Amino acid sequence: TCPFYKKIPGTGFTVDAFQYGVVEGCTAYFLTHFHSDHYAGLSKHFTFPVYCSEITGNLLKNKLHVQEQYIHPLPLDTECIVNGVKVVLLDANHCPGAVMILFYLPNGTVILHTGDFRADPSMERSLLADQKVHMLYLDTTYCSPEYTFPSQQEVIRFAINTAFEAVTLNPHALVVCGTYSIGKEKVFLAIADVLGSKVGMSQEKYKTLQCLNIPEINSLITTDMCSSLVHLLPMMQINFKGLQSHLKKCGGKYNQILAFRPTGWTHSNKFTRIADVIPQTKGNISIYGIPYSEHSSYLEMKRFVQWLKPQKIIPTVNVGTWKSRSTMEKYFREWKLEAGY
Ligand code: NI
Repeated sequence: TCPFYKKIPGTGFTVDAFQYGVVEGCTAYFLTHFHSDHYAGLSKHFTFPVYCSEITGNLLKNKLHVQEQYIHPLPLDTECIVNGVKVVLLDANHCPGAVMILFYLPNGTVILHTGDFRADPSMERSLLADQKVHMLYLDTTYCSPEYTFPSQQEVIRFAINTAFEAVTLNPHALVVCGTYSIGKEKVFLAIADVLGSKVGMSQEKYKTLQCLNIPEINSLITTDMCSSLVHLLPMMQINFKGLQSHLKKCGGKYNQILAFRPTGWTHSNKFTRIADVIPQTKGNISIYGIPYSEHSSYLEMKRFVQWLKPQKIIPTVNVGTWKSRSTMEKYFREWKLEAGY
């Protein structure tokens, strides 16, 4: 049964609620982004109206085969009317196609659902600036002060510099990047751009990237692995056994692998700076864990909320334990007392 924190009161709407069968009273189903924990349940047999971004709509049609007549894509930053309720989709700074959703209830209440997001000061100048928000449904993934990580830009600087140095020392090294979902495309695209290579990948993954409206993509990716020196593999194969095996398959073209695992947070963050990150090495294989996040750090989250000043916060992540819930509620109170709302 659908939990309360996926329901929008005073509407017929749910958010990211496709795994519960027919939700009683739901007249439209919103989907914030194409990640499996959120889309779980959608297929070609779905016959209710789904409302989402253009990019999420492309993925629904091509990857899950949802029928076109049930896909309702909306433009960003534009006031739209859905079943008699004004809504606006905003960029969530998460994966491609990811949105937050502003709902303007018929009684005057205004709700923001963040979906999954990485808060940024740029959001303080969207259509959020223009009215008060009463209730916030918040991505609380890293809602604890131990979660610090660098900017995306510092992480890509590290990755480009490391790859360029390694391949310039050894023109026979191959770079491998792990993936298991959309998101974090800048990692492998930035490395390929510095090396003057296209990214090589499976046909399934190529199909997925072709749905993303990324400019000049035919220029950056390919299914011809033999022509590429940056290869994308499943995240599960990013280990010494999986990489040894892949290196065999390249037929003696390469004699070394440098690999990247973009994680979110890992406790090496508490102590070590990005500049100081070192790989795990075995023989001619090195594996770098890099803290590339698509969710808010604790500080980014706190800045957003203290700027928005919502009357009520509803967490959407870490809600399954009493200790987690109590911890987040204590931070929300601190923030409110410090800022004065
Ligand atoms: Ni997500």
